[PDB]
Amino acid sequence: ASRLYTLVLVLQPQRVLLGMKKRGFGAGRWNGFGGKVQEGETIEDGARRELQEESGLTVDALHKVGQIVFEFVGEPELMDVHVFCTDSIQGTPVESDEMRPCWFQLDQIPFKDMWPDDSYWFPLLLQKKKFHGYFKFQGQDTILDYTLREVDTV
Ligand SMILES: CCc1c(NC2CC2)nc(N)nc1N1CCN(C)CC1
Repeated sequence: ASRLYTLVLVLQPQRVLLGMKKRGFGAGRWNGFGGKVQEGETIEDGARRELQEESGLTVDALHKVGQIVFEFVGEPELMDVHVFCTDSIQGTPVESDEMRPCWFQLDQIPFKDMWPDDSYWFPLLLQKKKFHGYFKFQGQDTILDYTLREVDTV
């Protein structure tokens, strides 16, 4: 089967907010904010909760921009990551136990220090296109297979 995750990108006209993950899965890489969706909350509410937990930020509106499915070799559950974007945020981002936030100019996104799949689908995010992606990983650095397409409905 698969398990629901969220990822939130705060994308403003000339900059994008990322967080350096300080512990847990994916520590040492910049990423959007998010995590597992809990029983009893919608996917979008889980995305808002994780954004607040990791950054302190709240948002007026979250927009669905993508879905990415991950297979990790030897792991039974696929990860079904629902990706959201927003321009307007409420608050100034602050460091949490999990994330250290930082703004990046759109031509200085730190892909070499992000999950490798981001290099593939982040351009579509920046181009405001909706997308469906699938990435097969062995370990945390090697993409074995992938698919990526633009979609009309996320
Ligand atoms: C570990 C899955 C993953 C990812 N690809 C990994 C397969 C290589 N790439 C990005 N940008 N985020 C990812 N997660 C989504 C949910 N987050 C909250 C945590 C991290």
